[PDB]
Amino acid sequence: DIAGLTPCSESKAYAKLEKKELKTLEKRLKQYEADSAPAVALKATMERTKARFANYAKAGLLCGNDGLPHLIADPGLALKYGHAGEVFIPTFGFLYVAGYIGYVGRQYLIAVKGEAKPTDKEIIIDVPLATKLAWQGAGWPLAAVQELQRGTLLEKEENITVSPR
Amino acid sequence: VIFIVAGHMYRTNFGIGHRMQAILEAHTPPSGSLGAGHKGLFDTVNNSLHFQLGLALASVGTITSLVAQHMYSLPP
Amino acid sequence: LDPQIVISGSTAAFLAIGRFVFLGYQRREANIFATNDPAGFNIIDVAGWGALGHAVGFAVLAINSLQG
Amino acid sequence: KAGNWLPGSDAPAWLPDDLPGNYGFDPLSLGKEPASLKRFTESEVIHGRWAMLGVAGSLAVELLGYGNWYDAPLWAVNGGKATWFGIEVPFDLNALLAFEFVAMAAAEGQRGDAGGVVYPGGAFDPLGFAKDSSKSGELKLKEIKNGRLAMVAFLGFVAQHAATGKGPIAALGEHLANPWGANFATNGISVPFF
Amino acid sequence: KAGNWLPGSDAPAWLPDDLPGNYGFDPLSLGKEPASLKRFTESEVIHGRWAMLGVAGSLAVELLGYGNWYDAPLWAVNKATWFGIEVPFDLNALLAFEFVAMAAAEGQRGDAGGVVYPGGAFDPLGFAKDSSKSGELKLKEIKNGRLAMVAFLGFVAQHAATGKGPIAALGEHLANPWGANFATNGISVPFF
Amino acid sequence: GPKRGSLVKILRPESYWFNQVGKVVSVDQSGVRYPVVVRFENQNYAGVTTNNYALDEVVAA
Amino acid sequence: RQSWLPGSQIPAHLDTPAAQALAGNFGFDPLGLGKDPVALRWYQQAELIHCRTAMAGVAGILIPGLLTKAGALNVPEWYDAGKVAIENSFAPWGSLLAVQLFLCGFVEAKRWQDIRKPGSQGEPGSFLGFEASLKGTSELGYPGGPFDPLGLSKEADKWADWKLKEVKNGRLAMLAFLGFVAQKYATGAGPVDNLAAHLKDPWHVNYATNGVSLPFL
Amino acid sequence: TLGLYVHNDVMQAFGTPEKQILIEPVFAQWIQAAHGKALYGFDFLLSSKTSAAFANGQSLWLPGWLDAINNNQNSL
Ligand code: CLA
Ligand code: CLA
Ligand code: CLA
Ligand code: CLA
Ligand code: CLA
Ligand code: CLA
Ligand SMILES: CC1=C[C@H](O)CC(C)(C)[C@H]1/C=C/C(C)=C/C=C/C(C)=C/C=C/C=C(C)/C=C/C=C(C)/C=C/C1=C(C)C[C@H](O)CC1(C)C
Ligand SMILES: CC1=C[C@H](O)CC(C)(C)[C@H]1/C=C/C(C)=C/C=C/C(C)=C/C=C/C=C(C)/C=C/C=C(C)/C=C/C1=C(C)C[C@H](O)CC1(C)C
Ligand SMILES: CC1=C[C@H](O)CC(C)(C)[C@H]1/C=C/C(C)=C/C=C/C(C)=C/C=C/C=C(C)/C=C/C=C(C)/C=C/C1=C(C)C[C@H](O)CC1(C)C
Ligand SMILES: CC1=C(/C=C/C(C)=C/C=C/C(C)=C/C=C/C=C(C)/C=C/C=C(C)/C=C/C2=C(C)CCCC2(C)C)C(C)(C)CCC1
Repeated sequence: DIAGLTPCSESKAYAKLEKKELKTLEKRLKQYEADSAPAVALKATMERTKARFANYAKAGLLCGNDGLPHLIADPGLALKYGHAGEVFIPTFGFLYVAGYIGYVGRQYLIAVKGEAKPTDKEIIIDVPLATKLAWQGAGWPLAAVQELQRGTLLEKEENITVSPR
Repeated sequence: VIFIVAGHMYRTNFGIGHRMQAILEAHTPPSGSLGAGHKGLFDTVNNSLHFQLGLALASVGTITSLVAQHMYSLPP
Repeated sequence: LDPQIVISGSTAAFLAIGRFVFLGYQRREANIFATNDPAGFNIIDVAGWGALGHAVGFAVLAINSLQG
Repeated sequence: KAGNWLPGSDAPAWLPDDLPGNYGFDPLSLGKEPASLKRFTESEVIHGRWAMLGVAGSLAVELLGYGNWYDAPLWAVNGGKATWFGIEVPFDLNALLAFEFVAMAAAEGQRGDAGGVVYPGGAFDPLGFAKDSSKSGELKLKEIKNGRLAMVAFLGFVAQHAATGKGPIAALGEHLANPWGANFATNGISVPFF
Repeated sequence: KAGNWLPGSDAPAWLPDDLPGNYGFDPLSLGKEPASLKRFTESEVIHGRWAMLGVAGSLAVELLGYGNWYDAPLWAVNKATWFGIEVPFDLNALLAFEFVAMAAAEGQRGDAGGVVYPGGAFDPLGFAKDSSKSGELKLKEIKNGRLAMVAFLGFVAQHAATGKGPIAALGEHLANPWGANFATNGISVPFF
Repeated sequence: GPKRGSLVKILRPESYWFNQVGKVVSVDQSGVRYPVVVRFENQNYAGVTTNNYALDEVVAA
Repeated sequence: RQSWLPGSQIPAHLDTPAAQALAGNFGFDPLGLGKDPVALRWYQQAELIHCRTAMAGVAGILIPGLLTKAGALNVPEWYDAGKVAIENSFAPWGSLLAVQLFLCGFVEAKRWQDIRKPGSQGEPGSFLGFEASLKGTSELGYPGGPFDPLGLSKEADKWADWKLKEVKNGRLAMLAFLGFVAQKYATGAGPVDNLAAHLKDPWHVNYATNGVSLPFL
Repeated sequence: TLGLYVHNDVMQAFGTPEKQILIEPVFAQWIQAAHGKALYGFDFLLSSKTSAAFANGQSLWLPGWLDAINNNQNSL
């Protein structure tokens, strides 16, 4: 497929690694009783192992010459060959939650600078104001591009600089 | 052949040739995106030796990386 | 092939094209010592434009010699 | 002012209204500085005239039956002789490159020795269509509009041959044969996901 | 004022009474501004005249027995004919002559500023040299042109529905009126 | 110069509060070279919140 | 006044004379997205466009989907209608999408420049004769002229009622289309089939039983 | 980079190498296919036989470069 990588459902070293991990787990299993708690724990481990290999072969992952899932990081190649759920959807999910955190922190800072004790609100957190901004920060990309388009996202050159600027 | 052609570029005592300060004064773009451009840099490269040694060491270090990268893969 | 025709023609073409249409531009951009040519086309101008002429002529001869 | 490229928007204050072709189109603000603007007026008129000659040449090659504009220099690669209206031309690529370099160097150098001459007149205007000084601006506006159309048409020639691989008259024949099954979206090149 | 498109309604204040075909019909208020309304008077008269000529052409083609207006350009997709006599041309040459002739005539018409009624060489018989019955003839002209525009759009929709010419479908309506109309069609009313 | 309590802006480039806003405490009316006393809400690297400035080093902005 | 929660405080930006007179104002901005009035103007426009195209789309779902359970109009499902339509059509879907992108881009850019300047598309010379009827009607988002043929916008005493009926039917059609999408993924049948299944056994066929919407039960 | 290495170390420690984040270097492999390497299957500009650069360089310098770039026993 991409870069000479076989799919994991077609790869043989993938099945070999699955069989090898099941073999290690059953070699650890065969020295206990039938209905004992280590036996139940190792059977749950084997169940999760089989379910994980079935889920990785189900999702269309690409395996290499060693039988391990490889990820594709190019928007067009992954959207073309159906690999968008491994980098592209995760990178926009991360940018949503990271900009969430940053926008809530920025709104807390601008909310506490307008008082007689900004540092005292920085040490001891105003919990109702923090929860209010935490719930209101779900529309952070819209509010971010609106603050970008008004010129209120940036401070002007009233910033602190050195004598050679 | 390319270096012997390139070594006939600048103006010595023969009338023809490029004048380096004129080249530096020319390359200043409109809209002031580089400010004054490369104006006044001829008297800061020629008068300073640490600027020249910095340029020389930047070039020679990148060329030494180039020597290593091209001699492991294309062994002469 | 005809080496003399190609070299002499390229040299004549570059010397004429530097004598007539690129002389005034080269004088404006530059602003041994004296010849009696009426446009100041001295020995070093002859050397530069003939060097370009020989270079382009031998380039044409080499590309023709490869037949490509 | 010739018109407005986008109705309702303001025209930029650096584009004078007397200038031919002034639709107010400058989103990237490239012509804000006057010396750059003067050079761009020169370059737009020159690019437009060369593109009119190029599009007229490509059309006259393919309509009269001598291949397309892409197959025209292919005699110089293979073993072949040049032609013009069917009549053979007894020259080789080195000789033609020499003639073109000397002649175009002379003409371009004489044009470049002049300062800012875009509309020269005189020997370049023998029939005297611009000897009125009041009807000249309408002809200049016609010239810049046919030139913009010719530049867009020549870039369309290049992109159509880079995508489909045929002549423009043959592409027009395919678009008249099946307009819905033969266009830039039935291509596999211009839009990768169609 | 030529009449009233809807009785009880009011006349729009931007339509003057010294203008042919002024039934007061402007629901969308398209010609409220005078330059727009001048251009639309020009366009209405030109569309009406071309539609009169086109409807008379389609009627003459089908009544004189040479196919209909739809069968006429079929030779070029496949030999031209006129009055049953062949015409020795192809669509490239016909398109060239038509483009040159229409470009010249249209350009001479567009050189004039707002001339809807030229007269002169276009009017050899001198009907409008009196300025009393001329407005009545203009009103007759705009009503006949509106009727011909409606007739040609009826021809296009009627052939897109049935697949037949106007005179043949007129004969079908005269033969079986309650079994050949826009509703036994199965297209104009999508149910039943 | 500027009055007591007014907000000024510092143009001394080798200061900690250059291009920043403080509050005038007093202006000495003698022939002192740096009469404008400006306090700042934040301290410098030496823990000081007060500096003396000249007239052309403060702008009431 | 009327609110989405009786008892919650109305935000201060939706309680202004410029916001109270818009259409369908109920003080509903818990994320505070409309605090900037330029942003609230832009979001009014986006809401009107989503309302109108959502109503037109959901009508295209329902009325062919209701009449196909009656006698006439053998119409496929909306998640299958594009494939059957492109089998019956004359063009491939990429060419048709390119044509609709140019045709929608022209119209949408007209509306774009009318948002950016209200008195914008009434430039003389810019259009052949449609330039004088492409202005607004003093309230942006509500154009006149060739839009609104029947002249119902002319009467002033019905006008807030027409606006508020439009915004309520539009918000409700947006919920209808999002329900079409979610119902399509969870069940795999059509929305009229979902309505027939909820009417046949309401207390057993719903989203607590589909096994998708809340999988902890 | 440290998070991906620590993640893969935790996957190797816990006995499950199939969970570890292995991002494929498709951009430098795209460059290698652009230089004539027939292992990644992109087939463009020097790796496709129907390319203009492939056909123009074919008579003179490409048959040595291709033989040396498709060998996996050198560092090229
Ligand atoms: C971080 C830099 C980067 C790099 C090195 C690549 C590299 C690549 N891209 Mg990707 N891409 C990227 C980021 C990048 N991408 C981003 C940010 C986007 C969103 C805009 C995309 C969206 C995208 C699409 C839709 C496509 C690619 C494709 C490709 C491959 C060939 C592209 C080419 O030949 O043009 C030279 C490379 C560049 C100019 C680098 C920038 C890439 C731009 C954004 C897209 C170029 C697409 C190209 C014009 C289409 C080629 C069609 C192909 C059949 C020949 C190449 C592996 C194509 C592919 O899938 O090939 C198999 C393809 O169709 N990319
Ligand atoms: C390349 C030749 C060229 C040059 C030098 C100019 C120069 C000018 N144009 Mg003209 N224009 C051109 C081509 C050119 N134009 C074409 C082909 C069209 C039709 C699309 C127009 C349509 C046009 C209008 C409607 C107007 C102008 C105007 C102007 C003037 C001011 C704008 C400016 O400063 O941009 C300078 C232009 C350039 C620097 C061109 C280079 C652009 C960049 C560097 C690269 C662009 C690459 C291109 C997008 C690639 C397409 C790839 C394709 C596959 C999609 C200036 C004299 C305004 C005017 O007042 O007329 C006199 C004006 O109203 N132009
Ligand atoms: C100069 C105007 C012009 C005209 C008349 C044509 C005509 C054509 N093009 Mg070409 N093309 C053009 C410019 C033009 N193109 C430009 C600027 C590009 C680079 C982006 C291309 C790149 C291109 C490709 C890749 C392909 C075509 C193809 C075609 C044919 C099918 C229609 C189509 O899908 O076009 C594509 C449409 C556009 C690129 C947009 C056109 C918008 C223009 C540039 C703006 C000006 C138009 C003006 C407002 C109205 C038309 C005036 C004209 C009738 C005189 C048709 C004969 C296809 C073909 O080969 O058919 C078999 C095809 O695959 N064209
Ligand atoms: C063909 C184009 C055309 C044009 C440009 C005009 C223009 C005009 N008409 Mg005329 N009209 C026409 C055809 C046209 N008409 C036809 C075919 C009829 C018979 C149905 C009429 C019946 C009529 C009456 C009774 C009156 C006018 C009047 C006018 C004038 C003022 C109205 C106005 O400002 O709107 C400008 C007009 C347009 C912009 C027309 C463009 C077409 C629009 C944009 C789309 C229409 C599509 C159409 C409804 C499709 C029908 C399909 C069918 C299956 C339903 C203006 C000069 C009034 C007048 O004062 O006479 C001079 C008047 O009282 N018209
Ligand atoms: C100009 C006037 C006019 C006349 C005399 C006719 C006559 C006819 N039409 Mg046509 N048609 C017209 C306009 C006209 N049409 C228009 C404007 C359209 C587009 C909406 C059509 C679209 C159409 C279709 C799809 C079909 C016909 C068919 C027919 C034929 C059957 C009767 C019928 O069902 O009519 C059609 C009924 C209407 C169009 C509704 C009536 C509205 C009219 C236009 C109002 C004006 C009429 C006027 C008050 C009285 C007649 C004036 C006349 C004497 C000058 C009949 C010969 C059918 C056929 O082919 O039969 C075999 C058929 O299937 N017509
Ligand atoms: C637009 C209004 C609307 C209506 C009338 C329906 C109706 C239905 N839904 Mg659908 N649905 C909707 C929107 C709607 N849904 C939305 C927005 C979603 C995404 C959250 C879904 C996701 C969904 C799933 C996953 C399933 C259904 C199912 C059903 C059916 C069983 C009842 C049920 O459990 O609903 C679920 C109810 C909701 C998800 C909440 C409704 C949201 C609205 C806005 C609440 C307000 C309603 C209002 C106060 C009163 C109703 C208005 C009505 C009179 C028009 C019933 C036919 C089930 C089915 O297919 O049965 C065969 C089923 O499994 N719906
Ligand atoms: C204005 C502006 C402004 C703002 O600010 C920004 C922007 C937008 C960016 C801008 C824009 C721009 C543009 C669009 C451009 C384009 C251009 C072009 C197209 C050119 C061409 C141009 C073109 C041209 C010259 C051309 C020419 C041509 C020629 C000679 C040809 C020739 C030929 C022929 C005959 C044929 C044969 O067989 C071959 C050949 C050899 C091939
Ligand atoms: C007035 C108004 C106003 C308000 O305000 C609003 C509203 C209401 C919108 C408006 C209305 C409008 C309308 C109704 C319109 C319509 C039109 C038409 C119908 C046209 C046609 C029109 C039509 C036309 C011209 C036509 C023409 C035709 C022709 C030439 C034909 C030709 C032909 C022939 C011979 C035959 C052959 O084989 C072919 C052909 C080639 C085919
Ligand atoms: C207000 C607010 C505010 C605060 O601050 C916060 C919050 C709460 C967040 C917010 C909320 C929001 C929301 C809820 C939103 C939603 C929206 C939607 C749902 C839309 C839809 C929307 C929807 C839409 C457009 C839709 C449309 C549709 C359509 C066209 C359809 C079409 C079609 C048809 C016919 C059929 C065929 O076969 C296919 C198709 C093609 C498919
Ligand atoms: C006096 C006179 C005259 C005559 C003139 C003449 C005849 C001139 C000539 C001149 C000449 C005749 C010159 C020449 C020059 C040349 C040169 C200066 C050369 C150089 C060369 C080179 C530099 C080369 C190099 C190389 C080599 C060595 C190797 C290979 C590579 C190459 C090619 C690079 C006349 C009649 C007009 C008029 C009267 C006056």
